[PDB]
Amino acid sequence: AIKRGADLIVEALEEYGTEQVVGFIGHTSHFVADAFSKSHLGKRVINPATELGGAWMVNGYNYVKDRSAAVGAWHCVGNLLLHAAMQEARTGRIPAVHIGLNSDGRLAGRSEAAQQVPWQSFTPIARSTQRVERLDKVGEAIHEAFRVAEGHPAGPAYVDIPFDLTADQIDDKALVPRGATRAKSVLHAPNEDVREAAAQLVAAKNPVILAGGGVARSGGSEALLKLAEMVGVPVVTTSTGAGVFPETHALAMGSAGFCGWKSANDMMAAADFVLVLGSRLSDWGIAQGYITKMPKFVHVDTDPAVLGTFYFPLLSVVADAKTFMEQLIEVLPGTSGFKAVRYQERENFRQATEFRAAWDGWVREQESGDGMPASMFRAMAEVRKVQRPEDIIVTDIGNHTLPMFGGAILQRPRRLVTSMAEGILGCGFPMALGAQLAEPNSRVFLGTGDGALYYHFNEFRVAVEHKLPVITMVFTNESYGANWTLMNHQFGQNNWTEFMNPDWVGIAKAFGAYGESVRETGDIAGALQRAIDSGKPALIEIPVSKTQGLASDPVGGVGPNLLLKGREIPVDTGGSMYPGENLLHLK
Amino acid sequence: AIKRGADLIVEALEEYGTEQVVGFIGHTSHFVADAFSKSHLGKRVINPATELGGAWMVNGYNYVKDRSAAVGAWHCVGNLLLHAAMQEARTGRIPAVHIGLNSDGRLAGRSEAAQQVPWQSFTPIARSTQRVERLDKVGEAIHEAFRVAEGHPAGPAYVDIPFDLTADQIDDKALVPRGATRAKSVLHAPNEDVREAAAQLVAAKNPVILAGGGVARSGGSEALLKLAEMVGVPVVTTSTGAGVFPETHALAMGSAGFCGWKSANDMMAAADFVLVLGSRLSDWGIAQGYITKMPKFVHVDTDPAVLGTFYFPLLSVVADAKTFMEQLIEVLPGTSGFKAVRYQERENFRQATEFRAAWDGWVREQESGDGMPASMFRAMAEVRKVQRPEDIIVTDIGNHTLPMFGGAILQRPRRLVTSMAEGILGCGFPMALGAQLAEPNSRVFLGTGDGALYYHFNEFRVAVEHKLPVITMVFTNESYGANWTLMNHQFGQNNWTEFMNPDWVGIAKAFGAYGESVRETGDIAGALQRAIDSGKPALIEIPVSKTQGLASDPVGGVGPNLLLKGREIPVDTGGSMYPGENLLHLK
Amino acid sequence: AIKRGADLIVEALEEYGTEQVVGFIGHTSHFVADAFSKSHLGKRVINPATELGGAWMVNGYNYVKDRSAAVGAWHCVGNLLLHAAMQEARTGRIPAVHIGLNSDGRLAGRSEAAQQVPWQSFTPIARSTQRVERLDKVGEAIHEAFRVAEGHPAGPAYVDIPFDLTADQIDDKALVPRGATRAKSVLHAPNEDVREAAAQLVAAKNPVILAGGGVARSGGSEALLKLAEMVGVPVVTTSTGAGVFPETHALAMGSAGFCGWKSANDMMAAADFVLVLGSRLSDWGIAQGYITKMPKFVHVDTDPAVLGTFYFPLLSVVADAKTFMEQLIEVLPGTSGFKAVRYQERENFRQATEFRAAWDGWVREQESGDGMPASMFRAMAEVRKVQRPEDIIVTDIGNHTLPMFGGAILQRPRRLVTSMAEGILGCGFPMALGAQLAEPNSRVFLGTGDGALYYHFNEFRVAVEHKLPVITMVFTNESYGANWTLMNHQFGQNNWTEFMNPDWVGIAKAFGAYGESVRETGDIAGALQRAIDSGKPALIEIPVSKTQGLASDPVGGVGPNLLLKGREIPVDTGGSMYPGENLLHLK
Ligand SMILES: Cc1cc2nc3c(=O)[nH]c(=O)nc-3n(C[C@H](O)[C@H](O)[C@H](O)COP(=O)(O)OP(=O)(O)OC[C@H]3O[C@@H](n4cnc5c(N)ncnc54)[C@H](O)[C@@H]3O)c2cc1C
Ligand SMILES: Cc1cc2nc3c(=O)[nH]c(=O)nc-3n(C[C@H](O)[C@H](O)[C@H](O)COP(=O)(O)OP(=O)(O)OC[C@H]3O[C@@H](n4cnc5c(N)ncnc54)[C@H](O)[C@@H]3O)c2cc1C
Ligand SMILES: Cc1cc2nc3c(=O)[nH]c(=O)nc-3n(C[C@H](O)[C@H](O)[C@H](O)COP(=O)(O)OP(=O)(O)OC[C@H]3O[C@@H](n4cnc5c(N)ncnc54)[C@H](O)[C@@H]3O)c2cc1C
Ligand SMILES: Cc1ncc(C[n+]2csc(CCOP(=O)(O)OP(=O)(O)O)c2C)c(N)n1
Ligand SMILES: Cc1ncc(C[n+]2csc(CCOP(=O)(O)OP(=O)(O)O)c2C)c(N)n1
Ligand SMILES: Cc1ncc(C[n+]2csc(CCOP(=O)(O)OP(=O)(O)O)c2C)c(N)n1
Ligand SMILES: O=C1CCCCC1=O
Ligand SMILES: O=C1CCCCC1=O
Ligand SMILES: O=C1CCCCC1=O
Ligand SMILES: [Mg+2]
Ligand SMILES: [Mg+2]
Ligand SMILES: [Mg+2]
Repeated sequence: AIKRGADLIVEALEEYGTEQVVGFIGHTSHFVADAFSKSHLGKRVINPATELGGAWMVNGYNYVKDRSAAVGAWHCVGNLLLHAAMQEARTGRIPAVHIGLNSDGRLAGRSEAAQQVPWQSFTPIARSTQRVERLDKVGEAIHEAFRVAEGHPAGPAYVDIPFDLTADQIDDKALVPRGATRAKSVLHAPNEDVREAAAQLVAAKNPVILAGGGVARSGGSEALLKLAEMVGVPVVTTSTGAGVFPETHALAMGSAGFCGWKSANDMMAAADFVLVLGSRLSDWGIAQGYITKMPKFVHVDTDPAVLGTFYFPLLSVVADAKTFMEQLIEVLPGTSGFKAVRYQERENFRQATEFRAAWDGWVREQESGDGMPASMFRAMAEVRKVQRPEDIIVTDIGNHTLPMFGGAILQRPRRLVTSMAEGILGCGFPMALGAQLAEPNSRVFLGTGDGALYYHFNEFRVAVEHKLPVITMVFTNESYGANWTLMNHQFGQNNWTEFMNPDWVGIAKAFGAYGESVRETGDIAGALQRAIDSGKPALIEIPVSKTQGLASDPVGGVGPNLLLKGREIPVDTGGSMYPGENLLHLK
Repeated sequence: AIKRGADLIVEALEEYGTEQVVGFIGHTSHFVADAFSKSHLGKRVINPATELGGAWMVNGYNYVKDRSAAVGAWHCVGNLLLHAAMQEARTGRIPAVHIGLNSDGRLAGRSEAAQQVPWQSFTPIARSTQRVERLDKVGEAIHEAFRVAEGHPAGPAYVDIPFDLTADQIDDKALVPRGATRAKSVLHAPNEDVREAAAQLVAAKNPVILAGGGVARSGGSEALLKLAEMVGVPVVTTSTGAGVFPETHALAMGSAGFCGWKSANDMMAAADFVLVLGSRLSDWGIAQGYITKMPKFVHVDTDPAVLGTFYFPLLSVVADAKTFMEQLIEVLPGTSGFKAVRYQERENFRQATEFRAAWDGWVREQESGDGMPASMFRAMAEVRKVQRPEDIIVTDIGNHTLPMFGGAILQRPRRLVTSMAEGILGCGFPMALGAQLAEPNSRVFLGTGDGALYYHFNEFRVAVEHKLPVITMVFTNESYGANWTLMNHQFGQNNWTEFMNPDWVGIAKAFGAYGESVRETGDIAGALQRAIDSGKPALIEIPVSKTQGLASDPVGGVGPNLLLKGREIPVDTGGSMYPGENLLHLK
Repeated sequence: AIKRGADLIVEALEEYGTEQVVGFIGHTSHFVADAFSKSHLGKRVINPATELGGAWMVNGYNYVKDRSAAVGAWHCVGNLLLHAAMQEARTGRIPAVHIGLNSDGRLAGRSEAAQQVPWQSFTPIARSTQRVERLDKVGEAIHEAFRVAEGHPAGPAYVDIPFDLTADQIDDKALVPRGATRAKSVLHAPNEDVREAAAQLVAAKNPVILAGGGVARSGGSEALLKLAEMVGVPVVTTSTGAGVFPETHALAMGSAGFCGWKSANDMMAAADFVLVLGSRLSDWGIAQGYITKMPKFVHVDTDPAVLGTFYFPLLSVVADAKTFMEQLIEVLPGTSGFKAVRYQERENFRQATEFRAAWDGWVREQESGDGMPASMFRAMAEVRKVQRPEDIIVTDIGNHTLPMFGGAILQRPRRLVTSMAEGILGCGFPMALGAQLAEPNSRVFLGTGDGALYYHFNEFRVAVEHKLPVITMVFTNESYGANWTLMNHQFGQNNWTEFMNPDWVGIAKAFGAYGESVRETGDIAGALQRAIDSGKPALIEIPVSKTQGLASDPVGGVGPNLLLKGREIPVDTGGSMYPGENLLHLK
């Protein structure tokens, strides 16, 4: 049957499981928009204020879904705004398919052409970059994009299609690949490796299980709870893993790292052995700038590239995290040295509970006071009083990241959202809107700095039109507070850190969102109640200090090395000159 | 003297004539910001709301200056936002040096590293992309960047410097190249070429001189006025050339092209010969999607790559525009057939004045009218009543582009600003702020769509803090009106075009800008005067139609081919299968 | 008319002035080879032993022609051999169009595909890299390739065409661009610049004119002779400029640089002013590893990118070399201080003739001597006894390069050929075959090392079949003699330098070439005469020392810095670890 390339694009997207389209209009996307209007995808298309805001929504949506359920579809030069969000998806393991409609292929390669997008700029970023030359390759290329995006490692795939192909027509027989079943990802470990890991766990004086975001992707929460209680071993997470183990449990230390919980950092410093499940041991994660000293450890991942790249394990194992834990549960009764007793009765339990109690005491101290400015730990204590197990916490990047991570106490996977891998400022608001689109009946709370909110608050258009009831706290300090604080330490003076805020309540009201400031009241509790009652996107202005959080608060970190010390470098005396030095030799 | 890398960067920027920095803080830019605070250039730093907004400011500043007088300096991941603005600077011939401070060079190449920016993503976009490996190359790299950016063709240069080199120190002897060197750009043509062009001009029955942006870069206004009057020849411009010839002159036909003046398109259709000076005959300029039929023509440019790429001239000449005109003026008295006659008495004068009169009458009709929705030609007529010769007109991309081009009547060069080469939505507001920074004796009037203003209105923080009294007219239609209109022509139905606006007056007020709506009053003249009187950046909300301008108004255009018709494409019958087709051959 | 893509390719190559094809068969080049067999150009096809050998032939042919008169046409995977020759054409300013026929476009992008050539591997090398997507772009792409290749700077252009488009057919109306267009390259300087250069030249006590390869491209020999005699100024060349000034003239100092004439290096050290015409002042040319100290200088080039990149001139001028000289000759009589005097009576004449005499005496000593091992200066003295003014001297890269440059005494341009820009071993033999194809009225003498001849002596198949009577002297030392010598200077010990030779006379005989060894006879003069008399390609085996030439002979050089001295580098003490260091902190 004769079909337009635009219709075939829509058909392929539907075949591979697309639920949500984020699209931007222009003459190159006209046929695609027309085709979507005839599909069940048409109704709920999001047309964002900008393409980078929309690309952040795709990342929030897909981070919580663990598949490319949201897709981008972009008119030519709007694809030039994608790179920042695309880079986060790469290193942050977010599946995400982007379809770029380029200008007419007849005009490609002409030196004075307009809007001929340099798709080769994505080659260093996307996990897959494809330029489609021929109409009969459109289905094929979209099939490949999903294959790469939803693999191990997950990441972004970009497909560039000159838009004349979207207008052209062809017979459709077999053109969209249909009917594939993917390989299972329940990879089992060798029995000997399971037994060696069991033997280490039972021999250790102060063991730890370290669960990263792979445990969430694997669906391993039930197995982790059973394992940790059976061996009686404290659980530490990464920031992407937080919530895979209930953080109200006596064994829960929280997340290790420089914006994490001191209980977790104390536990990692005390440990003699670690079982690492589904973590890449990253720079701004466990490695803390490659300064952290790992105890002896077993490392279990589905991606061999992460195993042994920097930290050399005692044993590296290619396996699924859930599956590995189930294998371990089966072998432990027959492991020499294993004793089946309640976790509360183990010798290692007191030290772990002490670390947690000391952390919890510090956090309670940070929640105290009723000043202006307010404490961001106090703001999070108020969120917790109105927070359900399914609800999602979002943050942006800055001093505020630390109190958001420290005040988040989670019970389910994928409830903590940000630009985890890259720390790209401005992510938080649009990622929160994407997460809300993915889970319409979950409540989404965002804690954002003022410098951060400046980026994409234009997306209040989408929030108000689509009635996305995200509750946003904007922490105001008239500064890039992390940099204010760090530069004062480093040089004795800050520069480039200060700015004027708008009347944020006035901004919210100008869009038709709920707005309220607690500057004169301190009534964070009441503001959250009123925001929730509104049924609208909401903005609550909360004044904070320039110093609280990332750049100041003692959580047991060792890195990263942000305030590096320069070295004196020798000149080159081999005889070659600098450019222009010729003039200095003239007599 | 022992100096930090950061200090050497600042010294190099000052040496090569930097006047204005647009810079964004983060730990990788800390040493550079500290260095700037100790220097003359430190007094002129804009900290923008976002890096893309700031990169658009660099483009507006440098478009009007024709050199890289503004420079960008960005913390690592913020560089990921630059690509859209950088692509405009490339094809639009805007000099622009961007300094990206990457993360620690020690951490480069590690797969789980944070904030290691893929500088190779700029290779297909910048005219020069350099990754600096060594401290003793920092001055050399910056020198090279300016040389490439300020060449023929002009464009963007990106320099990636790992930030450890900014903290490191070295003896500075000869390290920053001083005393640089620059050839004149007054390239002279051979006498043969001059004589042939003069003979063609004199022999023509209906000649035209076509003046592009190269006449502006050349400084050729005085020579062009003398040559046009001496031979008695109508003048047509490109959109970047508008204003090099006084647009109130009897011989001024205005700009050719699809958003241009119908007098210019009429004259181009009537002409038997064209002398083209400083134009690249581009897709969305004179070529109109490569549909325009050029008369026999002589083509004169400083860049040989533009000569003969698509339109084959009678004669191609490598020469400076001002210089070539001066050579022609000297040769005309001894050219066969030449006689000195007043231009008003030449046989071709009446035809040209008739074309201009017809256009002027149509413009008067488009201004004719009071009430709401307002005509954008009426808005421009009101601007002209309060416009000085050095004032600058800025537009964004959309239906509104055509009335902004058509209602701009200019008397000096470089007074008309937009994303001319690439048509990138949202350029207008930040390019206007950049232009105002560069040209503090110019009043800057921006006519922007609502869909466009949505992108970078966050930059009202810069406009208010730096007291930049740009007068912005936001034309409201609650639509991407160009696409509503094109899609209605193409399909009889629009999709992805409609959206809500905030209360734009409320937005302005929340930033401390002047705000006023004429929705109820129709009082455009009063709103302009009150906006001028305030001394502040101003936002005037003006309701308009969905359809007026680019996608509807007949100005004599022939292209581009935005609404292309699909072709039926044969399948491949070679024998090879589609992916997944194997399952269809099982029985 | 309906035409195959293959036919349209041939038509385009003929239109843009192709004279010679170097082509390699495979199924992807079948249609193109069939098309060539039906065309005028089909009569001039070389099928080389390998694609790299053939690409070197294209370089030799086009170096001497200064246009892309030879073109490559290659079956898919054979394109993978081009990169070395392509890189020489880029930095050495050799025009060269290469047409790669890729595998079926239907199969592109499949991960398990065969012979899908990564054309993106050429992007960092060619001046233009184009992948053609559509049959109706084949003529356009070829047109663009010639425009880039034959520009300023000249260089290589690569066009990748999937071979299905060569079999496909289309109506040909307007598809191959005809009537192309080309601006003159006689760029004139402004009068100010001409007058200043003349005043500097006249005021100097010890001037020099430095003439590079741009004087050859310009055709400026006649003007240079007149200018040098009129002002009475010694002439120095680059290695690509040698022969633009008659090297038997009293004012001829020869070529400066590390493999040049000591008379030229002496004169450059004595000079108070230099006028540089058509030179890029390159690393292994005049810069000598960026160590050379230039006197105050005026720098004149057609390519602004060479002016002021490293050596900062007193004055930079964009102009054609021949033209600028002609302008100078016209201005000199009215320049203050100028007087017409015979050059032999100027006060600077004696110094220059003394330099040349000292060099000539040293060369005579180096020729002094009979017996074995032979002096390579003696071999060149024997060539000169049988050398015509249009004959061509070719060399490879090694110790032997210096005596080939030093014993070549030339009277016309473009008579000295090698991999000048990149020093790529094995260039000599195939570049000599290319040069012979281009210049059938030239006798071509190649002086090659043994290590070099090893690369492409397989091309004796081409030399014999096409009756190309190149006279090759193979200098035998059973070593990479430059590296034996440099390593002995550097370490007191060589490594990886020594090897066996075949019986080279036997090799020649096995191909049907003339072969003779002088190992027993010393009879170089007789061997040259017998080789000429045969009418065949010839190989003369001449034993030589391991050490004579580049790495040993004192010619007044100061660089480059090939034998650099290491520096002690501080470690990083920031706190971060090496990969695997974790295991060292466990106790
Ligand atoms: C300002 C700032 C502060 C931060 N502070 C911290 C902090 O204090 N602590 C912290 O942890 N992070 C912090 N981060 C986040 C950090 O940068 C990383 O994003 C994070 O630590 C990576 O988590 P992960 O190692 O679990 O790997 P992820 O990035 O979540 O990747 C998942 C891993 O699991 C594997 N995997 C996937 N599926 C499976 C499966 N089925 N079975 C087995 N393996 C699987 C993958 O191959 C990969 O190795 C911070 C970031 C910012 C911007
Ligand atoms: C929505 C939209 C609508 C548009 N409508 C129109 C329209 O109607 N008409 C129109 O013209 N454009 C229009 N444009 C702009 C268009 O896309 C191009 O940006 C513009 O036409 C290019 O102008 P130009 O040819 O003068 O070259 P520029 O881009 O200005 O480049 C300068 C040229 O002059 C040469 N040059 C520089 N210095 C010298 C010198 N000293 N001497 C000689 N030569 C020199 C350069 O090498 C180059 O060729 C539109 C753009 C958009 C986005
Ligand atoms: C082992 C080895 C040893 C070598 N030894 C030496 C040595 O001793 N001395 C030496 O000189 N080189 C030597 N070379 C060669 C050297 O590396 C360079 O290839 C050479 O010096 C470059 O010559 P050039 O500066 O004349 O520029 P070219 O590479 O010849 O480039 C031509 C220049 O002229 C300009 N030009 C072109 N047309 C015109 C025109 N119409 N008008 C004006 N300008 C024009 C171009 O833009 C360019 O700047 C050696 C190479 C090797 C491999
Ligand atoms: C795109 C981008 N620009 C800049 C930065 C550097 N950066 C990281 S956190 C931060 C401060 C953010 O300020 P704000 O949102 O107000 O939070 P606070 O530090 O005040 O809590 C900055 C400037 C970045 N990571 N990404
Ligand atoms: C980044 C980007 N996204 C999208 C577009 C496509 N586009 C061009 S003009 C236009 C309409 C803009 O709407 P508005 O600013 O309201 O102007 P109007 O057409 O209503 O005058 C759009 C969507 C583009 N060129 N660049
Ligand atoms: C492809 C390549 N490989 C290696 C070299 C390094 N190289 C340059 S000169 C030289 C010696 C060549 O030996 P030969 O041809 O025998 O000349 P000789 O030095 O003995 O005169 C070598 C190995 C190079 N420049 N290019
Ligand atoms: O989508 C469009 C419509 C025409 C002008 C520009 C553009 O991007
Ligand atoms: O980009 C960042 C992130 C957190 C530390 C400070 C900074 O500038
Ligand atoms: O040219 C060919 C023919 C088929 C085998 C391989 C190849 O390259
Ligand atoms: Mg803040
Ligand atoms: Mg609009
Ligand atoms: Mg040898």
